[PDB]
Amino acid sequence: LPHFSKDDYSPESKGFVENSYLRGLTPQEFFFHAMGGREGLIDTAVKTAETGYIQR
Amino acid sequence: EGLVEYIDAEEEESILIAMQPEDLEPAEADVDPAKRIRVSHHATTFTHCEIHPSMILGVAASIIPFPDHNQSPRNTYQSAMGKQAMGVFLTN
Amino acid sequence: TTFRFCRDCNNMLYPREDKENNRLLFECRTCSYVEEAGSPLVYRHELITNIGETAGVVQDIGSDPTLPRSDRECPKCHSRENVFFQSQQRRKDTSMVLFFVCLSCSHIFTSDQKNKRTQ
Amino acid sequence: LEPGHAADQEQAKLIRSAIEHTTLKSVTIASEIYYDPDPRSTVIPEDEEIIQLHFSLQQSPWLLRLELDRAAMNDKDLTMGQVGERIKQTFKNDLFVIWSEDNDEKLIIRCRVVAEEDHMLKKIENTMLENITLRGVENIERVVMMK
Amino acid sequence: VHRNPARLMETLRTLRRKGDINPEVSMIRDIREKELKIFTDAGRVYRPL
Amino acid sequence: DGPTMREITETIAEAKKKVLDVTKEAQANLLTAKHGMTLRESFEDNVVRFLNEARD
Amino acid sequence: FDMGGYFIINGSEKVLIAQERSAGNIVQVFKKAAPSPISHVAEIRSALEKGSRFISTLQVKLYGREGSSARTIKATLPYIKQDIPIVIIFRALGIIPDGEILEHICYDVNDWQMLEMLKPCVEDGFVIQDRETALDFIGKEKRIQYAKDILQKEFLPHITQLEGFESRKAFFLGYMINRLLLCALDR
Amino acid sequence: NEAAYKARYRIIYSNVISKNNPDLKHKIANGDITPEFLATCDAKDLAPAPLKQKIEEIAKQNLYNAQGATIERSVTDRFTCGKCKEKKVSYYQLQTRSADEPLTTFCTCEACGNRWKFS
Ligand SMILES: [Zn+2]
Ligand SMILES: [Zn+2]
Ligand SMILES: [Zn+2]
Repeated sequence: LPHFSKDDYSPESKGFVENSYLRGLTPQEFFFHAMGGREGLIDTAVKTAETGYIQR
Repeated sequence: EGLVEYIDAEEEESILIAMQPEDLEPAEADVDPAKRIRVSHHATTFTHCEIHPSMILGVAASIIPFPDHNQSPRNTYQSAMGKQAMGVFLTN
Repeated sequence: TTFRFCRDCNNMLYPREDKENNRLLFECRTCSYVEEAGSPLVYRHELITNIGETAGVVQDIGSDPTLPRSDRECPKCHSRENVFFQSQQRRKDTSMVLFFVCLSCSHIFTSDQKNKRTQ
Repeated sequence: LEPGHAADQEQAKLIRSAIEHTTLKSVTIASEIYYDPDPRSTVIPEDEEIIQLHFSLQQSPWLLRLELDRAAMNDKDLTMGQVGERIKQTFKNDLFVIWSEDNDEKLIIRCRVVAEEDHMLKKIENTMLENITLRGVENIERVVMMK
Repeated sequence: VHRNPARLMETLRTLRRKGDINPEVSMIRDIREKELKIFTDAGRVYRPL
Repeated sequence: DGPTMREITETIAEAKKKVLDVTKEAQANLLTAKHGMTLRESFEDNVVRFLNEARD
Repeated sequence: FDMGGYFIINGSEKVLIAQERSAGNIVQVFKKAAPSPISHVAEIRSALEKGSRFISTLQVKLYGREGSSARTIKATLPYIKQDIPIVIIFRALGIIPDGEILEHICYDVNDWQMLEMLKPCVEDGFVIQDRETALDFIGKEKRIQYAKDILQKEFLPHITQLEGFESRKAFFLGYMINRLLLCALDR
Repeated sequence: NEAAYKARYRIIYSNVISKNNPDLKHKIANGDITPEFLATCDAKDLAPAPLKQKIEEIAKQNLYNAQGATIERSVTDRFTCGKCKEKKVSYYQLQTRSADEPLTTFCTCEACGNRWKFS
């Protein structure tokens, strides 16, 4: 994120959410987390397309 | 009065940004055992700062309370239903 | 192979052989010019390539805020103002060493601990 | 593996290199075309000692020199002899070949043809990298060992 | 092209920050590649900082 | 339980250094490539494996 | 409380929806599938900001994958059925002397890698040697014209379609090729 | 045988020459034886040285380059197998179902090899 110094390989930047859902993510955490989840919601949009055909 | 600028995606590449205007500025000369855990301010190059993070959201989410306390996908659904709910779409 | 082009009709230079005198000659397939060989090396096809590089610092690499700072000390100037990065060789297998830079001299000093580089 | 031959660690690579398709192109480090007209001395220093050996115990003046990788000659076992030996029985009687010894700090392979020599000495530049096999089976690129 | 750009840059930036160059328009300095990217294009999403 | 929170915090931090260590130990070219192919590829597989190990 | 922003057509409140698309007039390089004669490519979508708005793409290819001999750099122009070696074009633009061409492609002579890369290329256009023929092999007398236009109104049409700017254009074609190779050379 | 022888012888021778020488020377012386032885062886090594070392050492790097990556994974002490009834299993969650049910979580007995879902 532009809120980071170039070539930073530390965990808090490659996407590691340290807080518990109880404390609550941070801007960065929150954002990555997203990218992360939103994934399934996709291989489900395409899987669904071919799945059906096989099934039949 | 040049105190804020309009930075796109491209011109965002070549800059640094502070999350909070405060916390991410002063010096380091204790910490709440309840709060979350934000990293640090290991840099003194900050070209710009974020007004408030919340603004990364869109209409939808903006309404969710504490979206920062739920599995990302939950908020993705809730932002597809507040559209199926009822209310006062105008007053006329 | 640092090849060359002629004069006057400035193009490409193709080699030909001096039978009688047994020697190497370059030439112009457009004009007429002909010049003597520079070396017997006419071609090289490097397959395996050993590349460990640094990025050409435009010298203003102290103004670009996107980079991190370090408090180490150069081998000569001994300043404490750096700004590292990595091998701009966008190759997978590349290593993960750091190339710092002095803002008060312009010296490229690694943190390596096996090989030794002056380039 | 075959019955017994199991935990025989080394026995492993011994076959790896007996399968994993290996091509000259995989072992080469360069290909160079030189102007050496004296088949009894190479305008190249580092090459001397070689030549001297192949004459104690017609052609063309156009040279083609191939330095090879040492490190790449063990991973998949191999010996200069073998290598060239193959190149030689590849074109046969119509292209002179030579080669340093497994002890030289620089392994190499010199050779000349035998009416446009350069042009034809490039068709044989490729025909030497992609249609030439050494040890292995075609199609099978990489191969590895597992416990 | 343009030689010493360090100044060519902070001259445009403050030229913008006054309102002489539309605050919309974007200009980027890719130092490590020696390039000056300036845009006017219609369709660039942009926030405010 | 209050302590089990701190006990976790540090259990996270400790897992950060166990990363940081492998960070410089790879910025100083002292990392065994590993059958894991690619030094970099071999770097991650260690970091990840270190943080996950921490969450669980 | 209504915030407008919409329309009102044949009664109903209609909305015009944000249409995202691939930006324009920019150079991008792409790697291509293992099973193909083309190695890498640099693309630029050219569309005049105001006026008819022509959308002709400029393709700068790169035959010969990684390894095979004769890695030639060719490019495609609108209304031209075949492809063309960046050279012919370059001479077609009024830049006959190679090495000068290489001055349009290489900005540092201490970069023998890239230089080397073009050798095989110049060798390709060697069958030409003057701006006359250059425009010729872009189809006598009749075809030699057709090309002049295309390279004005259709070639890298952004920037300008006018006339007296063969220099600014070339420099770009180069800026492309440069970029193009910078990738074939893992940089 | 033849030559063888031659070769052886030669070669050786050659060787021686070469260187060785011384040785050669021685031769011587021685024885023879040686040778023878050578033849055978071869021787060479033985033868060769002095190469022996290097040539012999070079083989090792090649052994190395022959082994197949080890998927390393954690084992949780509150997760159990259906056969090898042991608390050494790994997991990874994915979003199999729509945004109303969330997290499938697939298991793998890292020792006996059974896999399964939790919903
Ligand atoms: Zn000439
Ligand atoms: Zn210094
Ligand atoms: Zn199990």
